[PDB]
Amino acid sequence: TGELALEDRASLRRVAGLSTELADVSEVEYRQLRLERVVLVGVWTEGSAADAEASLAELAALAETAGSEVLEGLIQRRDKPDPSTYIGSGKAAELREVVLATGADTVICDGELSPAQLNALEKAVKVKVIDRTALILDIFAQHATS
RNA sequence: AAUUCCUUGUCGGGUAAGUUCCGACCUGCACGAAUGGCGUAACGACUUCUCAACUGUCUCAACCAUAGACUCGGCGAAAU
Repeated sequence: TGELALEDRASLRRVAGLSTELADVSEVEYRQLRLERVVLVGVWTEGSAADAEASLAELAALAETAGSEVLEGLIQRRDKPDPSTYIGSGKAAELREVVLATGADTVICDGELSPAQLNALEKAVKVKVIDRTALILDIFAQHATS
């Protein structure tokens, strides 16, 4: 009753991190510039906020090296990520309008999700959901020569 | 709660290699139903599995008798 997610302020968290990056001019190449703007999301259960920020920084570096460009650092906490959605219940509708201030329909989740989670969180925001392992595989696919 | 989708390998028993299975651990909207879900002795030419004994089922076949097949006489078809 009045809890929605049945938790503390971990229920709803628009942390926004530290604004991982906010891209600008001097990288405008062709109509197809680096417009793959990505919003990161994660969950912080076992550890400290400093190491969670470090993990988000690592994910941001990975997404930046793999083309694309990060512009958000949300951290929403839940002891056990909803094995139905990765970030939460009301966050499903919340992200839909959160991504409207940004406008690139790409969300990257810091962790290995399962197909139910992928499709649920996708349909909840109408954007493309990308795993950390998927991003690493993309980096290898791009750098592989032999 | 007496809830098994619980192949979320969540380990062992069973054998040389193991299926049906039995047990603690992972299993939160999941849950199914408010009168439909759980237990149940006895019973069943119902479905699945493990043993003791037994065997030509098999490794791998061999011999004997009878009814046809085959030879002689008689009557004498059929689908196409």
